[PDB]
Amino acid sequence: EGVARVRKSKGKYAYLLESTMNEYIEQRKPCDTMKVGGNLDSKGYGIATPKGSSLGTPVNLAVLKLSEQGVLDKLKNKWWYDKGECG
Amino acid sequence: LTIVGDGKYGARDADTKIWNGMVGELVYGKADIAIAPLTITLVREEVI
Amino acid sequence: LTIVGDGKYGARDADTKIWNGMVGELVYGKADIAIAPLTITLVREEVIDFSKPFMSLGISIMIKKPFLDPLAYEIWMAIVFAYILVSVVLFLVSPRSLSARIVAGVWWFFTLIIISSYTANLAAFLTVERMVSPIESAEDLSKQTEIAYGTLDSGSTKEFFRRSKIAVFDKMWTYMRSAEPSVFVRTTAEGVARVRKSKGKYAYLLESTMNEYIEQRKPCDTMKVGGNLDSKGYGIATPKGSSLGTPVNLAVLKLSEQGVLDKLKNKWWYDKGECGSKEK
Amino acid sequence: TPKGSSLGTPVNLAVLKLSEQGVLDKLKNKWWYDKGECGASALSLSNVAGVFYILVGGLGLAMLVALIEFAYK
Amino acid sequence: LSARIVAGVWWFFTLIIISSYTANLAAFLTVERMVSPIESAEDL
Amino acid sequence: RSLSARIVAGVWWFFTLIIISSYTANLAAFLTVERMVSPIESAEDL
Amino acid sequence: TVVVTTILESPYVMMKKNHEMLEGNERYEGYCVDLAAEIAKHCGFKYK
Ligand SMILES: CC(C)S(=O)(=O)NC[C@H](C)c1ccc(-c2ccc([C@@H](C)CNS(=O)(=O)C(C)C)cc2)cc1
Ligand SMILES: N[C@@H](Cn1cc(F)c(=O)[nH]c1=O)C(=O)O
Ligand SMILES: N[C@@H](Cn1cc(F)c(=O)[nH]c1=O)C(=O)O
Repeated sequence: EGVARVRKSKGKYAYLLESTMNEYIEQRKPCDTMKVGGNLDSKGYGIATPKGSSLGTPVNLAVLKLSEQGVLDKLKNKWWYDKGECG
Repeated sequence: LTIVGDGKYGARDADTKIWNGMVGELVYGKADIAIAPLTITLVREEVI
Repeated sequence: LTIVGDGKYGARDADTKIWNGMVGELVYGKADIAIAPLTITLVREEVIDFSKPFMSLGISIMIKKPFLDPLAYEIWMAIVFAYILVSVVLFLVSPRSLSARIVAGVWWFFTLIIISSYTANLAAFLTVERMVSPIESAEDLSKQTEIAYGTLDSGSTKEFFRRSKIAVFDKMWTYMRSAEPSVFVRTTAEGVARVRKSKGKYAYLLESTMNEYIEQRKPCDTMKVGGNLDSKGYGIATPKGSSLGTPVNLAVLKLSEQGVLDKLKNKWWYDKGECGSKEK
Repeated sequence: TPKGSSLGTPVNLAVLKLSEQGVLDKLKNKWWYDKGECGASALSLSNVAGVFYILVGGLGLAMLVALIEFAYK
Repeated sequence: LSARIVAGVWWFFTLIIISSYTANLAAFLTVERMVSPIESAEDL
Repeated sequence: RSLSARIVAGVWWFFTLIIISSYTANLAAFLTVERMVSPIESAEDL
Repeated sequence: TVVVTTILESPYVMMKKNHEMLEGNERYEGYCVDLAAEIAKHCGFKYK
């Protein structure tokens, strides 16, 4: 809805959103949107478990395992810049 | 895999003090884990 | 505040399986907490607890930084000798005679060619500098020879290459282990000094943070090139089961959200920086 | 394969199977251009000399046209 | 005045020519490269 | 050669100088661009 | 086992750097070695 508002306001509306979605839409049809400037802050997405879960620690270890194995980067490229239509 | 009921990420209303969204589903035991673009916050790290 | 005894970050010797460095000091109870540029790894996370990371980075590549130029120095001379040689032939001819007239025609075509060449080549030269790069991508750097490249003796960069099962990084590790003379250095300063003193024959692989820092420091002769090889972050480490772990973690993300961490980063990196302005 | 081999036809089928699955191309790239160590303004100092030849030569012709010009009398 | 209009047209002509030479030479010095003569097998 | 006519020759000279310089520069840029590989040619890009 | 004959032409079949510390078909690497493995896969035979 925000991006649609950007496209239909013809420059009269700017949308503040996480860099990820911005970078994604920048690569998507009809490639009429753009990410401008740097970022306002720097944070990250994480997998959340109910505190005291028997699943917490192995999931965490799994996440950083996947990060070091290049899995996360490969997936990022898969869904962002491989399916990207203007890249 | 299940889609969060109210389609929200999560926050606490400062009146009801109830968590909504995926965080809400985690805290209140409606789901076992959340795998989504969930941004890490202070208040969320406090409850999950 | 105490400086780690052996000046190491931490790893297990593959024989003794003893932890050294700051992680070692934590595990064996010589220190209560570690606050340093400590990269979060799987194996480190297995023996200590990492707070949410307070700074993001990635392994990256550092290299040594790299009006009469369009026209060769020999030709500027040749232009002068041709100048006096034409003025001397014209001097030998002395409205005007037709032969003397054709001299001006050939000389005109000559200087036309010269100035056109200067303009074209200068156009390339100006277009080229923004466009030009010795090596942009990591794989390309790996492919290049005679430009040796290396990492620190201990740490995540070296271990990243040792563990990496991904093609290019595997090839690079296979190269580094056999490289002679040794391409590994004992301090970051040593690596950067090696970059500066190899005159482009040595590239240094180091975390983006140190790279970005040195890029801003005197004599500003080093440069970060390409993107990053991976993406990870530094975290504050506590001995697992510490009474300080959760409040320290909460404090770290508290500082991150209040803009404190960004503020400190700018304070020590780009405020004390002595020079990131690239102009195409 | 030795002709009449029990291995001939399945090996052949396997070869074209691998070709269609992109395996052969991938292997070619793996051993040729992946392990490849060479993959791929200043000034031109020599070229201008080529113009100098036409310059000096023309000057020589001019010199001649000058001499014959002063030689008509 | 005929000679003048001729000189004008020829001037525009040589202007275009040298401009084209300069531009194309600029493109040629900015991009591509030549190393080998590309000798034909029969030539070899 | 009136002075006004002289300043006319000067300004017009600067004008045509700018014009031929711009034509040369832009034509050079266009030719440099053509040397760069087309986006269409790549399959992924297509 | 099926005896495969090949030739030491780089980079089709090459001696591994540590071939001295290795034995059997682990001594060799190259295009034709990997190709031999794939052919063995799709034909279902062991090879030497
Ligand atoms: C070891 C790896 C799992 S990792 O480094 O932790 N994650 C890998 C992945 C590529 C990655 C890498 C780095 C970061 C990251 C992002 C932001 C920060 C700082 C700016 C703030 N940290 S924070 O957790 O987002 C904040 C809310 C406190 C620090 C690190 C997030 C994710
Ligand atoms: N990811 C956020 C929610 N969220 C989602 C968006 F698409 C966005 O642009 N901004 C945002 O805060 C969260 O975790 O609450
Ligand atoms: N920070 C690393 C050690 N470390 C330090 C560096 F300056 C570097 O360039 N590479 C590296 O692995 C760790 O935590 O082990």
